[PDB]
Amino acid sequence: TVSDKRYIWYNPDPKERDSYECGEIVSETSDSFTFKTVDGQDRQVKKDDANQRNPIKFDGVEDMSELSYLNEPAVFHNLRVRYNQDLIYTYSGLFLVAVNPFKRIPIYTQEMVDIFKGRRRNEVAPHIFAISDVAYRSMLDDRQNQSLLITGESGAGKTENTKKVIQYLASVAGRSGVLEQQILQANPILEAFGNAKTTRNNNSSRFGKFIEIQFNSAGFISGASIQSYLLEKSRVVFQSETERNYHIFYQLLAGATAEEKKALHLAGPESFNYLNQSGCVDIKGVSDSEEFKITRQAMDIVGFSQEEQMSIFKIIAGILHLGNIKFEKGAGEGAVLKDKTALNAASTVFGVNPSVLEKALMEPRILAGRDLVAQHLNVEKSSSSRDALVKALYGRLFLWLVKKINNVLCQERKAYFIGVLDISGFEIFKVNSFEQLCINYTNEKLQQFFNHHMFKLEQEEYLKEKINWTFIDFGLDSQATIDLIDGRQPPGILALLDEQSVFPNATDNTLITKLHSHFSKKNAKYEEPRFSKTEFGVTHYAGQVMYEIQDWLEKNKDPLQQDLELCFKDSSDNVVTKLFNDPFITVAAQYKEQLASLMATLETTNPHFVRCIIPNNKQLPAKLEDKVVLDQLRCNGVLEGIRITRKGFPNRIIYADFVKRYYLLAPNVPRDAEDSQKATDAVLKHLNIDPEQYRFGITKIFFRAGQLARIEEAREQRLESNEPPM
Ligand SMILES: [Mg+2]
Ligand SMILES: [Mg+2]
Repeated sequence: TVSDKRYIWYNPDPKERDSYECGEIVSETSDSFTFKTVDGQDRQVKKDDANQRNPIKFDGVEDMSELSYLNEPAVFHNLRVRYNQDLIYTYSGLFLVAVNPFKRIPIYTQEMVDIFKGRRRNEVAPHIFAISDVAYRSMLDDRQNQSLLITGESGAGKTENTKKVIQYLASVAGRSGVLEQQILQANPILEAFGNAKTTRNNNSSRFGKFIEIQFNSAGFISGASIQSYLLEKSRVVFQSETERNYHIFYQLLAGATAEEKKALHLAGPESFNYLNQSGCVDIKGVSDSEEFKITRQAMDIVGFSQEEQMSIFKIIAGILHLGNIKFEKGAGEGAVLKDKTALNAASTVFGVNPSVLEKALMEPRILAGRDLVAQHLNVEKSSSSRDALVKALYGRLFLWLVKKINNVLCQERKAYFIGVLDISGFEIFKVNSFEQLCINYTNEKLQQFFNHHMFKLEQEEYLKEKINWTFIDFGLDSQATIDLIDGRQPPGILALLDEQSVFPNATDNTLITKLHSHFSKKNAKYEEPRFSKTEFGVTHYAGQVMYEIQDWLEKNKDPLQQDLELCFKDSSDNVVTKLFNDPFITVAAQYKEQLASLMATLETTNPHFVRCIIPNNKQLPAKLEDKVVLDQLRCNGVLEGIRITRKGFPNRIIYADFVKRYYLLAPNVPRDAEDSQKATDAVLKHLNIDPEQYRFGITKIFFRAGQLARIEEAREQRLESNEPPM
């Protein structure tokens, strides 16, 4: 008997919470289900926790919010049903989810572009082109800037979907092939200097970037610009085991010419301190030599002179030499020239006088009273100032590359923009430090921005449909965690870090003690663990993350010695001089301010949300793994959207469509009944449906989660029955 059967998604091992199987419900009580596992054991589950399986009619829906059992394994299942038909795009409420097929699919042709022109989301299948077109028409209709927030680690398709957005916009708004290629060739340059191998991804973005596609008031593409945010400069001087420095370093050493190698005095990576501690210098399946060629070509395409290109690589090389400088305490308080080979190599490439540099590194002068005093520094402080020099140099170089790229892109006659945002994703390593807290804070704020945007649209939808149901701002769900990190009163983690940083005698231990004293057992989003003395936990939208406090006081300071700045202002290199002559705040306060400026920008826009994901970690086509997929959906906020969506009345059916499907569940209700609302009510009343589970709108019946599934199950049963139920 087919239609008596009900299925459930369950975890064979609850602690592997994203690995599911399909079980069969056999018994039902007030508050629970009993079901049978795939191998035959019976289990129980509370109805409040149960993940029922949607009837087959729901398989393949284009928007996850149409699912009636809206739950995490059901979401995976729908994504899989579409993926197994080579439908890689699916909506989940406001999100567009894009799953990498790891093979070529011809869905980005000129015939496909044309189908999406002027079509609203509900008239065409899910597609990145559909997202792009709606953004473009909204921009013009509302005279408002747009943002596209696109997630995805390398391998997921984020770069390919960004390219598709740009290609589409150029096709619907171009008159502009040279601009488009210039925009696209920015990414290999920034990636070389802003991406790195971590333990979780071979090509991780360690910075955020907003690409503006600019339009004139008439709607034609008129230019572009790029803005960068929040580059992680700490990686330049230290990498954790098995990770790498920024790509550009390995690209330079592997693909440079023999003369370039000689001219810049460079050996292999493990010859250099900054690239030789992690134990990893190469990435399987990646050729740093080829990538370097790709970088060079991109720089040519976007207008970098050969003169500039050589000075860029001189600074990259200079940083490497600076890193191999070994300070030694010539016995006494101070540090000495140990061996001058690294310094002169750095000074050669930088165009700087070497004797000036070593003096500014170990014996910087700062005004004592109101006159100069040569401060001789010990080896420790000499190394840190050397490290701060490197980090200042890399970050100034990064900002210069951005400025140079923007110079070549036009920005005249801009009226509007459609902006693509690409930021470091939510990340949990084995050990998480201050860098991870900052990244995860950014993502908490970005998810709050999504949630709040969803809220404003849901408020309008319920108002328009005249639905008797109230709900509070979804963004409030994020506020406890955000306040715990960035709050002022009560002070959050970053405020307390700042308060401790001003005392030179503060320590790792005084800082963690202060954090525990403020938050342990007092804030539900914070955890003091029972056995670590150096870690605390924060409950993010994407899960708890444990943070290790070691070195955070030093990480929160970024002083640079003026004598170092003065030294580099004199240099021969045209680029180097720019880094220092174009024009007290802690790192945490900087991070907070830069994030606040990004958020301000985003608040002026109408946002669109694209979530690119990989189906598995083996780059294989036709292979989904729920564990892999659900981790990404948790981190990128799709499962947070589901959490919110499943709480109200997610399923919303035009009355006539409801009647066309379910008229047969009630006597004397015609399939094409004239008064569709009255027929809907007749079906619901005949079925004895609890009226708390639905609301009548002006044009649609709204259902709580699960209720439409039960009606569907009754239809499945009625069709194969010899008479109506008893
Ligand atoms: Mg990528
Ligand atoms: Mg994808």
